[PDB]
Formats: sequence, structure tokens, C-alpha cells
Amino acid sequence: GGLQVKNFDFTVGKFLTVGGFINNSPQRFSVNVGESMNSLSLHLDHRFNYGADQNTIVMNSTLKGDNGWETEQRSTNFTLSAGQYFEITLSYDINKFYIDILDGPNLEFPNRYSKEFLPFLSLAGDARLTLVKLE
Amino acid sequence: GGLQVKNFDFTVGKFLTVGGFINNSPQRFSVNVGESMNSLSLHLDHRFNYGADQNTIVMNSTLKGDNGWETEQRSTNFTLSAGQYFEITLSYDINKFYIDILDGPNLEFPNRYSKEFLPFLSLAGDARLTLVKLE
Repeated sequence: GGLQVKNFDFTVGKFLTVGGFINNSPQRFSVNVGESMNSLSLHLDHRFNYGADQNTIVMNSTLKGDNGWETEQRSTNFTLSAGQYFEITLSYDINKFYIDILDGPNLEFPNRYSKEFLPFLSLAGDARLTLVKLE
Repeated sequence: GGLQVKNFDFTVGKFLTVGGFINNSPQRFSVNVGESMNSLSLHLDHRFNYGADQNTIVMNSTLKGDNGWETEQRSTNFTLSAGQYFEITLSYDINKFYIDILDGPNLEFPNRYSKEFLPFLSLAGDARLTLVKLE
């Protein structure tokens, strides 16, 4: 399951853009990059309506999947809308990730595990991934 | 090396579009889909200037990498240019692959190994992959 795109080496200095469509009536969706679904250097969750989190961005990482979520960083500079096309561009160096949301904020999150190569990408939740661009 | 895009299941009925830039002064470049670099259901080679092949499309498959190339199918309906952006959309069913080159031909090639899922994608040669879209 998944597609291995040989040519795409998401190393320090590359810009990975993901694009797709948010569902109508979303709860939340995330962009996840790391080594596997269990070992994520960045989980970028846009929470539309998720209990106490209403239009909040939450960023975190985990080495133990769902049971290893660490210190959350949150932003209320929420610019995405239900049912719409989105694009988020990620890049990083050994110190940090730089998150450029199209027509929205620019955020930074620590590169907590000092990664210089990230082999895995997934979108989770109420959105559909349709494009991956690497430059 | 490569990026695993979890969400992209290139199954029968999906449309995979690859986009990128052809090098200046190219010899040839290919789009390759299959199970690995050694086991390819489709190798779609655009040969600009490759000895006797001058602006010829060659399509083939292999189960043994470079030593298992099978019966080539060729087309001279060559529409790509050096230095330019290209996009090719692939889809398939159990019988065949359908190759839609943007502003160029529509080609078909047999699905020789009766595949219904293709886990691997690579571009090879004188071009640079910049986008992968799955719909």
C-alpha cells in the first residue's frame, strides 16, 4: 500500500509540497513525515472541530506511534477551509522544520530527532492527498 | 532513497500523473512503474537521440532488470521537447496500460504480468521528476 517514488529524496534543503482536498464537514486532518506511521518527525494536524480544539493547528512527533506523542506545539493562525484545495510546503534542516501553508502561516517546529532524510509521508484524517511535488 | 507516499495506491482505475522537466540536450528519459527497479510492468522511454533511435518512444517490461528486457513496442508520435516541462498520465486495467501524454499521443501497452497494484515508480535518464499526482 503506498507508492514508492524513487526519485524523491526528501533531504535537508528540499521543498516537499503536498496538495489535496479537505473533506466537507471535517473533524481534522494531518500531514505526517518520518520513518513510518509509528515514527514521525512531524505530525501537522489541522483541527477544524475536534472537541476543545476548534480551528487549531497542533504539531507533534512520536517514536511510539499513538502511544508516544510528545510535547505539542499549537497555532491558532488557522487559514484552511472545509471542502477546499490546500497546499503545504515543508522543508527542514538538522535543527528545524519550516512549514509554509499556501495563503496562510509560516510555522517552525523542532527537528527533534536530528533527521536529515525522511523516507515516509502520509496524510491522515478528513482530507484526500492528490499531489506531491519535490523541488 | 525515495519517498514512500502511503496514500497513493496505484491500482487499476487510478490515474497517476508524473510531471517534470526534460534536460537540455537529452539522450533519453524513462518513466518506470512496477514492483522494483528490476521488475517493471512498464518502461516508457522517450529517446531523443539514442543512436538509431531519434525521437522514438520505446515501451517494454522486464522481470530481470537490465537482462530481462522483453518485446519492445515503439511509437514515432513523439511530441516532447528538450528543456521542457512534461506530464504523462498512466492508468491500467488487468489487460493494459493507457498512457496519456499531455499535448501528445495516447498509447496502450499490454499489462504483461496481470498486475493490479504497482508499488514503485521511478524516472530514469535525462529528466527530473518534480510532481506526482494520483486521482
